Amino acid sequence: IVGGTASVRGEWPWQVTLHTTSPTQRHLCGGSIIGNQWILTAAHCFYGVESPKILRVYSGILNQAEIAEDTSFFGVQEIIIHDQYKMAESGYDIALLKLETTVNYADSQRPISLPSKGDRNVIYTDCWVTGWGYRKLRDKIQNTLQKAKIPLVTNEECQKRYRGHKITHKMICAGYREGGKDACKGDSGGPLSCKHNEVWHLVGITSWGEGCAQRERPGVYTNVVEYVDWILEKTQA
Ligand SMILES: *[C@](=O)([C]([C][C][C][N][C]([N])[N])[N]C(=O)[C]([N]C(=O)[C][C][C]([C])[C])[C]([C])[C])C1=N[C]=[C]S1
Repeated sequence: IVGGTASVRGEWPWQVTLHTTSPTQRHLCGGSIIGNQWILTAAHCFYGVESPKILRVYSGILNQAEIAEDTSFFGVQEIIIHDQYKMAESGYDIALLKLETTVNYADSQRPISLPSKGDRNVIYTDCWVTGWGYRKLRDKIQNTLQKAKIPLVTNEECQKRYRGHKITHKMICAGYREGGKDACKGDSGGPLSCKHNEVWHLVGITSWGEGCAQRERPGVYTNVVEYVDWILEKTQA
């Protein structure tokens, strides 16, 4: 997260850190708890990943330092990538991680509500992006989960900043005209939480962006409301 600040412990209970154990353990991507055995994240976060056996999901984490060899984690039973996903910039950057065990909810770890199809008219004005990603283009994974409030921008506005790409209605962008605040490397798979009517909704999933926090270069996210049917279908045993 560029231009953000340290999060308060338990402030973003749906946020999880996805680690890979190969060659040695490290933070791979962010993710969101949406069900007792389900993590919603980015599909492009599994590039090179031949098996779910090298994955570990940690919930209720604030500082990466809390993670050690003796720290409990959730195993991943299955990685579910959207069948139309090819690459982040082309859309469909969404994936589900079915955990080997169930998450026992508590104040430090609970699921975030998915947006409703009826809410596609809502004008979320209180949106936050979170993660342990870079605080600058050339950086490293942060110890403390960061947060940054960022305004949504119209898809038409976003397309203007990415005349090289196709910003579809299945994507949603957020950023400042002058930049300064944005998600960055390591935040991928992270949630783009927006508080509407006193309730947090998983509006987007951190996907891609040209550089990080550059002026006239909004962060691009998977537009979650467009995948509620997919999520339900893939979550229904
Ligand atoms: C993800 O953590 C990052 C998320 C960066 C989001 N950036 C932003 N909001 N400004 N994703 C990537 O790095 C992504 N590629 C790009 O963003 C480059 C896009 C330009 C247009 C070429 C992936 C597809 C590689 C991570 N994802 C993988 C490792 S960290």
